[PDB]
Amino acid sequence: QVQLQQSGAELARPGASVKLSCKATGYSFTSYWMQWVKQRPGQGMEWIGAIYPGDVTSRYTQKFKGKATLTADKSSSTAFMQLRSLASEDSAVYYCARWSGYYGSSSFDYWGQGTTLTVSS
Amino acid sequence: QAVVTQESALTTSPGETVTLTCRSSTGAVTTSNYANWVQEKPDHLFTGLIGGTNNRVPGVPARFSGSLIGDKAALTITGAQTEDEAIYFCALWYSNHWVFGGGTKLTVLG
Amino acid sequence: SYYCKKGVILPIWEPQDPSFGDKIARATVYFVAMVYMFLGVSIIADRFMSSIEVITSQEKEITIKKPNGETTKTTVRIWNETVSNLTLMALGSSAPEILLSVIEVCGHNFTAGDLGPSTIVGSAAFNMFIIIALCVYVVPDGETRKIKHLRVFFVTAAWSIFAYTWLYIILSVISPGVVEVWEGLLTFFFFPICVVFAWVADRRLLFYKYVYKRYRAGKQRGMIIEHEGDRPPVSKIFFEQGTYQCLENCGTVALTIIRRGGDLTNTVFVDFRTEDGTANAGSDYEFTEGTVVFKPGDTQKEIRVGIIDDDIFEEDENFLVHLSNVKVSSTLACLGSPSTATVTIFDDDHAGIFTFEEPVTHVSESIGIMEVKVLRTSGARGNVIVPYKTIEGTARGGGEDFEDTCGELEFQNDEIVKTISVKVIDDEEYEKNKTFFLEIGEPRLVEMSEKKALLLNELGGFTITGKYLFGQPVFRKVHAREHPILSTVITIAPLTSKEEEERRIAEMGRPILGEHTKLEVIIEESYEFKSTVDKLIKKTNSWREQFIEAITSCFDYVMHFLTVFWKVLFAFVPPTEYWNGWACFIVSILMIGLLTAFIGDLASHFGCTIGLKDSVTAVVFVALGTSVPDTFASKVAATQDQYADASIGNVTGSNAVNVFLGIGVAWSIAAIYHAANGEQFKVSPGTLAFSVTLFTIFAFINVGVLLYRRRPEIGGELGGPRTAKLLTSCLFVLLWLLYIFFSSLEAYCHI
Ligand SMILES: CCOc1ccc(Oc2ccc(OCc3cc(F)ccc3F)cc2)c(N)c1
Ligand SMILES: [Ca+2]
Ligand SMILES: [Ca+2]
Ligand SMILES: [Ca+2]
Ligand SMILES: [Ca+2]
Ligand SMILES: [Ca+2]
Ligand SMILES: [Ca+2]
Ligand code: NA
Ligand code: NA
Ligand code: NA
Repeated sequence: QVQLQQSGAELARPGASVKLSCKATGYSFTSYWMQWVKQRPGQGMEWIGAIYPGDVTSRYTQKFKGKATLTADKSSSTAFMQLRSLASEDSAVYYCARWSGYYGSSSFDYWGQGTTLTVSS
Repeated sequence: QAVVTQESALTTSPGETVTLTCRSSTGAVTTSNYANWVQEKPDHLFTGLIGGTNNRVPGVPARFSGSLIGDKAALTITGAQTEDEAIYFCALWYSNHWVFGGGTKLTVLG
Repeated sequence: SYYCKKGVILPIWEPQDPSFGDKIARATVYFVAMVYMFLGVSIIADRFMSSIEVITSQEKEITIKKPNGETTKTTVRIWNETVSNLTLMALGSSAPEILLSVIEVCGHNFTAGDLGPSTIVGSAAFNMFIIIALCVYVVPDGETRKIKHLRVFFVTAAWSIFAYTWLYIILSVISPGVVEVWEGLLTFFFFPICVVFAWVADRRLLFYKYVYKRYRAGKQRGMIIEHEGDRPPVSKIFFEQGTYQCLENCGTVALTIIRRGGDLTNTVFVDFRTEDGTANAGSDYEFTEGTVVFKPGDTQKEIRVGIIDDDIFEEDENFLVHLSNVKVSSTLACLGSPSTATVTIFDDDHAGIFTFEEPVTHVSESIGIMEVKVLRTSGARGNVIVPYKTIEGTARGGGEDFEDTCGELEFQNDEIVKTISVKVIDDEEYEKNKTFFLEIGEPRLVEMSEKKALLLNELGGFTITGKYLFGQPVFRKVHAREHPILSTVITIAPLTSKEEEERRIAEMGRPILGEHTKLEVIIEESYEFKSTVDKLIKKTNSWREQFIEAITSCFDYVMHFLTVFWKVLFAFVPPTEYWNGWACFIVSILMIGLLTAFIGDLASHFGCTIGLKDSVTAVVFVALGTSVPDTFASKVAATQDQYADASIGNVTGSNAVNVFLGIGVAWSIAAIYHAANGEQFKVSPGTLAFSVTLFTIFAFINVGVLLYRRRPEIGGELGGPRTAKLLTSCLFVLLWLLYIFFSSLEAYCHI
């Protein structure tokens, strides 16, 4: 009964910063990796990064290295992704996915319901 | 920097078999690309189906299989149901990042 | 004395003390009858031991697959060679000594007799010296047998020697000349200590489940013995090279300036100075300035530039070293070519690339522990945690075909290999093809310097470690499973776009996975077991078979007609297949009890006919005759095995159970019986006192020589070089001849 529950729809002004949460329940949070993935309509999906909350180890793509910051709160079993210097391209839907840490298994086991972020004025 | 390419859509009837293709820009898809197939149902319901080009997630129906055909990864659905109408994405593991495919809008007539 | 007491079974030959010719006539009858009984006991004790072998062996059904439709079905028995199984086989062959002492006490109205205690102490000398000497020699020339388990050998051999020392204690030290009730029981209760230690040693001291298994054919029809094995023109000044190469950890790079041409008998002055290229001064190399003086008759001078080591990954970088201001004291010397050298620094701070050696590996089910190497490639910097797990394939293993294992491998700094131990369950299958998988996960760099944590942008919690690396304090990442003081932890946590480039290269050196991240392990059947079963099937109603086998080359005829009476008589013993070896066990121990009742009488009347003492006739004759079952058990294990544990341990196991059950039970029954009458149980200590001390003195020499043959010049306890092989055998036979000769004289008061 693994469930990843995310925050609600959010609207932010351009040039601001925003924090997105994904609370994981039903499994050992600190022993599993968390994938963060971005979806835009007509642009497929882009893999933002991954975080291991046990050591707070991180993986990112070069494009999202400065743009996204992945943190963890293992006391409340939550993973956070913070976007800074928001622009028009950032209006998207963001997902968190469980990964066991092994590449032979699926890297995107259980997904969150998705949090939509709108950057407009 | 690589671009993963899929067919725009696939159209089948219930009970038939369909094959979905994952092509890599840099060359031939290998076992070091760890081809993942995930499924998007309507209203943003995402499910991870296959990882590691062969391994199938527990709880996924047995009709979904992953394989390597020629120089490209492939998802084979044998006896496709009407509930399998979805959008299927393929993720390929390069040296330090995941690249996702365009997504095949697989539709099953009903 | 010449007067003979009436035995348990045999009547007194009368009249007593008849003549001198009649003593020769009577003693010949008693000696030949006693030797014929010793021949009979060895036959029945062999069958008694084989029944014990079947009781303690698991029965397996072997399917033999064939290309044709018909596949034959065969049933075999596997007898595990453990200390607990071998202490029962050492118990089985010691039944003649154990039963003779009990029968002699109870048969003769619970009075201590000389024959029983002396044949137990005298058996120890024959076992410890003669049997071990024979086991040294039977090993083929050029082959050695070494005691692999030396901790077990020390504990067991001390306990067997203490058994004969403790026998002296109760007769001479504590209430001398009398055996008390608690003395008799405490002697008996040392026997369970032997049993529990055997069970403990198999579980924890030996780890018998996880050793490499070897299989040999047993002496029975379908028995297979499984044991442990070994797991398989003016002068000019210019640089020598013009481009120099170095690693980052070199410390200093060597540059050779050369003055050539002109006249050497002169003084030349040249300045040098480093200039930044891709590598920057103070961060990648030490800034260096100086002036080089060329003496008269001097041509080349070496200069050294310091290379600053660190922990961070970098690409290949270079810096420039120039020459300028050529001068001559008191034109003559000029600046030649090449006037500038380029030193290129090769970094070596990649955290590693982890992979398996091969993608598919084949192991046999008898491997015990399999070790899978995980390699670290192209860099070994920092501490890296590599998770791993086992995945079930065809081999459904949760203890069935293997034991599930998972964890994390921690590669230390500059460590390039680590192993994974997976426990493979041995099932004795004739044909097997099972598959399971072993996979390694994403590696994580858990330990690094502080400046590397800035460049990797690590946002976790770090505890400062006492270790130092490249002159900087070393920080270690806090995991969630660890609970620190929380004051110990440190959170290390507009860039100029040159520092941003510095971070990007630094992340190129983080640990990653290699070519083979998944291992497919194919468990297969043992070649040794498969060949062993193939040996059986080539050469392999059971009541009828024993009688046909009883009656069947001139030397063979002599042995056949000698033992034909015994073989036909012992063919009425039930076949071992009935009642899972217990039908043979009950009848065999009854017949052993019957034939050692006769041996006790035949040896008793033989001694008093010619005046020989019961102490002497037990040590020389009865002790040798009842250890014939022990000699063949040790001899087979000496040759057929790979180590000397089973061969020597049978000698040690026999010696312990001889005292603890043979004397412990017999003197417990006698002491309790006299205590019920309010009377003491008196055993004369003088005869047994000198025998047991002579044994222990001679036993330490035997144990000392066995430990001395562990040197590489000899190589092992058994076998070894032929010239040392005879000297060890002749010494131990000499110790036995010295023992039985000195003990005979002390019996007759000749000191
Ligand atoms: C304080 C304990 O006293 C004891 C004294 C003697 C005892 O008898 C034996 C002892 C060792 C034996 O073989 C040793 C051996 C065999 C082998 F195949 C593999 C590894 C081994 F180490 C056999 C009999 C016992 N059991 C207890
Ligand atoms: Ca006493
Ligand atoms: Ca450097
Ligand atoms: Ca540098
Ligand atoms: Ca470096
Ligand atoms: Ca270095
Ligand atoms: Ca076994
Ligand atoms: Na014995
Ligand atoms: Na014996
Ligand atoms: Na004996």
